Amino acid sequence: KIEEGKLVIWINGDKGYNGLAEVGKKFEKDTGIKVTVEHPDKLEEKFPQVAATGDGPDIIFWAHDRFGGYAQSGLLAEITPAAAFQDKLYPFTWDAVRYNGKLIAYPIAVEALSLIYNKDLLPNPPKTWEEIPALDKELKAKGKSALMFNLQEPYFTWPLIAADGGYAFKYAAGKYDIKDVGVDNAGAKAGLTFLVDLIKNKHMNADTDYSIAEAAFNKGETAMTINGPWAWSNIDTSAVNYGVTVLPTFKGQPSKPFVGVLSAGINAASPNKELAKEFLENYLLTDEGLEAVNKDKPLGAVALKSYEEELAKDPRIAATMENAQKGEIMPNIPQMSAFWYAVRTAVINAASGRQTVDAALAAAQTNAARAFAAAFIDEHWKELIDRVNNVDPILDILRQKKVITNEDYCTIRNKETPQKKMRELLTGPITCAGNKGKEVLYDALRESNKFLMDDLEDLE
Ligand SMILES: OC[C@H]1O[C@H](O[C@H]2[C@H](O)[C@@H](O)[C@@H](O)O[C@@H]2CO)[C@H](O)[C@@H](O)[C@@H]1O
Repeated sequence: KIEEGKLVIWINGDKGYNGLAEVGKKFEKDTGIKVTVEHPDKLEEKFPQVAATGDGPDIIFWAHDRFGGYAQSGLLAEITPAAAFQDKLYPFTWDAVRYNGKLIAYPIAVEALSLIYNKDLLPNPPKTWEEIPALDKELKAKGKSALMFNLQEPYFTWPLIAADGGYAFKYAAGKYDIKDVGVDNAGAKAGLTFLVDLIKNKHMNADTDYSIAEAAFNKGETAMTINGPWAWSNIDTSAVNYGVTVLPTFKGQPSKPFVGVLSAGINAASPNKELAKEFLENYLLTDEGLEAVNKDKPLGAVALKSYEEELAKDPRIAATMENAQKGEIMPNIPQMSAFWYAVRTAVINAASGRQTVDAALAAAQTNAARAFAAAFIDEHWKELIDRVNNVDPILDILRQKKVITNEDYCTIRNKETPQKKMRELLTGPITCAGNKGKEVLYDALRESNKFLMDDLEDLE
């Protein structure tokens, strides 16, 4: 399990993890408690898997939107800061980590996407998305491009989808309504259509990811990118003279980035909860602790009032907060991971021309409102049939969980190969047991065909 008397921290590989480890070394010097900082790939999807068995890190860092799902699953310990400490952070950052009345993490920093532009290539950046096609034509004439940013993560394309009316879950009467999903209204369709036309007309490439866009901007090959504060450090190191500014408007409306509060949660299974509290409150969330992390990769606008007063004078932070004000704080509700998966699928499918914009967003509207696991099954059902090897345990689990009947079990168990059993299952009783039946099937697959499931989720 988790080792007593030391701290293991998980944080994403784009953050200042080397600066965070320096805070860990100061902690160990004063206490004898070793602190190990790791940056596993896809840690936000690995954490609920390993923590459910009592494993994982003592502390997990991620934007707050994932933490409601974690807390609903019982994976996070309640945060209990004294009043003098709670006063040290902005109250709105505490609101981001409150779930069902309860603080479930320590807020660290406010993150929002901005437009980043090369001041030597583009002395005045475009105020509107609509002018970017013409700008790209001009820059292609000179051997450059207008704009490159990560098209593989919906976090980066959401500001444009939301600009003219898209939204995740409608907020009303103090609660999010998982009905009013707004990923398929006229504003969302217009934004994704504009994005998809950029790719169609060869102003962007559907295969551009984080590293490709970062490399191109930092080599001076593209005039603009979209990124967060963590990216400024690498541009500082490049030769690019860059500015950070408000995102372009679409149909006269501001782009609306989803605002994330980088947060540190304590594993409910950790035997080191008191050491973790001490590290986070007395070492990390101080002027010198946050400065060490921020010097490695900028955090954005920090939750710690005393340090934020210094950072707020940076014009790049002013741009971050200007974009933050035009966007929305992300919900932390458990449905957020289903929302993100739905929008990720829609953008990839529409950008490749595999689906029309309208069909992509119609699926996203349905998928955002149901469990992640159900959409996962529906999106991989052909691969499941072709690759599963171990079907009898699945049937046993489905029968004992009452998804299928005794007759179903005997009928399917009688077939000769795993592919035939799986096809009868997926086109028979699994189509008839709602989303819940597909969620039970997903759990059964992870108990019986874990490598297949890990590979399909790209966790291996
Ligand atoms: O793209 C979906 C993704 O968006 C957000 O993740 C951000 C994260 O907040 C930033 O700190 C940075 O690491 O970039 C990520 C996008 O690659 C959500 O926090 C995340 O839950 C969601 O899956």
